[PDB]
Formats: sequence, C-alpha cells, structure tokens
Amino acid sequence: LPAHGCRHVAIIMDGNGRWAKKQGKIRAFGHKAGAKSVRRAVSFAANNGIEALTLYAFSSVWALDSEVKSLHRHNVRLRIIGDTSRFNSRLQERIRKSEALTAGNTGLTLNIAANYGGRWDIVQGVRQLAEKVQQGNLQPDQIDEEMLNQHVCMHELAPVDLVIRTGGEHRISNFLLWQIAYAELYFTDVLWPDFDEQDFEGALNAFANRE
Amino acid sequence: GCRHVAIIMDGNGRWAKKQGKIRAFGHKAGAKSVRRAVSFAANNGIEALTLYAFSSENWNRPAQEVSALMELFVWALDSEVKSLHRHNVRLRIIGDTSRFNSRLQERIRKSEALTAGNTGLTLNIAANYGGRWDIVQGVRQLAEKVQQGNLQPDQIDEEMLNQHVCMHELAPVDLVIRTGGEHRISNFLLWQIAYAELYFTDVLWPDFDEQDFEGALNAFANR
Repeated sequence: LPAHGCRHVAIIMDGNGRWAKKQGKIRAFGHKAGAKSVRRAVSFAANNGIEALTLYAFSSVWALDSEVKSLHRHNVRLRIIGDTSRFNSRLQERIRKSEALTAGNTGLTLNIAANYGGRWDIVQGVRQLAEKVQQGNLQPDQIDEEMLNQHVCMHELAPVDLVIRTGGEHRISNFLLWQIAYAELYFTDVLWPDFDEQDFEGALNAFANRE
Repeated sequence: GCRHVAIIMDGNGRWAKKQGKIRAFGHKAGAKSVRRAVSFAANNGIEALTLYAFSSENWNRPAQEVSALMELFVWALDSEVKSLHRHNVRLRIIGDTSRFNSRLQERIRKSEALTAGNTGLTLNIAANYGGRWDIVQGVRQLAEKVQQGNLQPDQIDEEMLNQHVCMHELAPVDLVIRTGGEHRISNFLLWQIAYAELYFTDVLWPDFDEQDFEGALNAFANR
C-alpha cells in the first residue's frame, strides 16, 4: 500500500472549454490541452503506485485507437465503462480489441467512462439481478448490498478512495454514485488542462491527511 | 430556487468535546440546531429538508448499536410532532426502522399520518438510513415484481427505479450540506444526489446557524 493510502482515484475532468476561452481560443484547443493533461495524469498515477484511475470527461472516443499503443507500452490495462451498446458494431470491435490487447498488463488499470452515468450503471446491475430472478436462480430476499455491489462497474477493483473534480463546480453530475458512498471528494478550481503532477500530489496528500 | 436541501448533520460529538462536556450535551445542542434549521427552512420557502442523523464517530460501531442510537434520536422527536403539525410541516422518517421496537414504529406511523395532509415544508428525518440500503430496498421490490411475472427485466429503467427509491414524490435534491469538516457522502443519499450542489463546511452541527444556512443557499445561487 502506498504512503498516500490511495488505491483508486476517479476524476471529473472539467474546465477544458473555460481554459480555451481564457486564451481567446475555441473549445477544440481546450480539448487538445485536456488530452495532454490526461496523458500526464495517467503517467503520474502509473508512477505513484495507484492501482486504478477512472476518468470522466464532463461536457459542460476515436482517440482510443490513437493512444492505445502508448498505454500498452506503459503497462496500462485499459477498460471502457459505460453504455457502449449504441456505438456501431465497428467501434464496439475497436474498443474490444484495445481492451483485449492490454488486458494482460500489470500496471495501472485505466477506466475511461464513455456514455457512462452512475444511475445507468446501477440500473444495468439491477437488470442482471432481475434476469437471474426470472430464470429462477435468485430469490429477491437474497438480494443485499454486497450482491448488487458485485454487479456494478468496477466491482472487482479496489473501491474508489478519492474523487477529484477540477474546474470549480461542486457536483458529481451523475458520474459514479453507488461506488462513491465512502470516497473522499476533492474539488479544485484548477481547470483540467492546467491540473498537473503537483496538483495530483496535492489531492493525494490531502486524502492521506484526511483519512 | 433551492427547493430541497439535505444535510449531513455531523459534529455533535466533536462539539461536546470542544465544550469540555460529555457526548449527551452535544446530542442536546444538535437537537436545538435541528429546531433552528427546520424553522429557517420553513421561513425561507424551502419545499423539503432532509436531515441525516449521523456522526462520523459511529464508523467503528456494530449495526445493532447504531440502530439503538437511532431509536433514541427518533424518540426525542416524538415531543416535537405537535408543534410541527401546527406549523403545517409534513414529517416523514426515511430509513430502515423494521427492527425498531414496535411501539416506536407505531408512533412513527401515527406522526406521519397526522401530518401527511400538511402542505408546508416536508421534513424527512433519515434514521438508520443508508443510500445503498435505499437503492437495494427498491431493487428488492422490482425483483418481487419480476418473480411474480408482472415485470420484464428489460423494462427496468432509471424512471422505474426512481419510483421505488425514497423521496421520489418530492422535488429533486438541489443542495447537500455536510457540517463538521469531512468531505464525504458517507452513504447518505446516492441515487438522489446525481445532480445536487455539494457544500462542505467545517462548522460543527450544533453551531450551524441561520447565517451558515444562508451561506450554503448562496453557494447554490452562484453556481
């Protein structure tokens, strides 16, 4: 266990539009600078002994194929969480191949939320339980919190210890809900493209000091 | 327009210790702070106030001990019901009261029925409540409907689950305040907080007053 105590960090990456606007640039430049900040955060987490990093791009992707070889070379295990059923069967395959490629990697596990909502996630788990009920396999009175826990996204990874939201808003915006029942919540006014290794270190040391 | 505010009322024990007093003194001051916050919300046109009976000192206690403390908390509210009712407040207890003693369960049901027709502030007191428990109680209901053959698994959506979790008749929660300095939800509302403003203050619950409540309402109006 590392000294900061944090096994799984989730981040609501907000502020790319506002970063671009401050500069008199269009939103697209913010999104490019935001991508650079993702690579930097991924590297920092891989180098500071974090088990899992889960990222939500908050709007206030086809990059996958462009970054996946780099992730694989950093020993990152990639996973997409979210409702990917309505992506075309072709995008679903390129997502599946990126997951398959990095599934044996032993470093950071990187979860990227894509068409994700915390309410959706709970409902999908409830549907898996209801199917087991309707098959006659599961009794309703056997359903408890631990059972539903074992049906939500990321249930097999360490619980989320710390949620960081950049960009100044103080809301979860239907990112993780069930999973953040006991997480430390850390809100910073730093905009996502500016959020660097020292800012990440600050959030981890804040978690260590407050835990 | 903050229509529904929820508050994690932490800090009563820490407050008593700073005052050089035993835990009970902090419970009593916490309860005074409840009366003041309910009054403030009713005077400021808030539609619904949801209060979570909570102490971080309880993290390291068995479920049965915690439930016992929650029965005491709810008993203490029994003497306040007549005045709430006169003030047109609708009182509801949310949470797992199934193993409360039967006389207290009957009093809870009586106080809820007495005030259920009231059209002023709705005051929810979350006793022996957890956000995961709340969701699972709603999931168990849907699972019974499936087993009975009255519901298809693929019919279950967010709207449907929403209708089976606490408070689905009231305005969405706009604002969650947590006093006492910790920055966590601690398994209060989960489903219902998806889009709420979260406001954390280091003020301990017994000290949280009308100016503090207005500060939180300002955070929300700005954001």
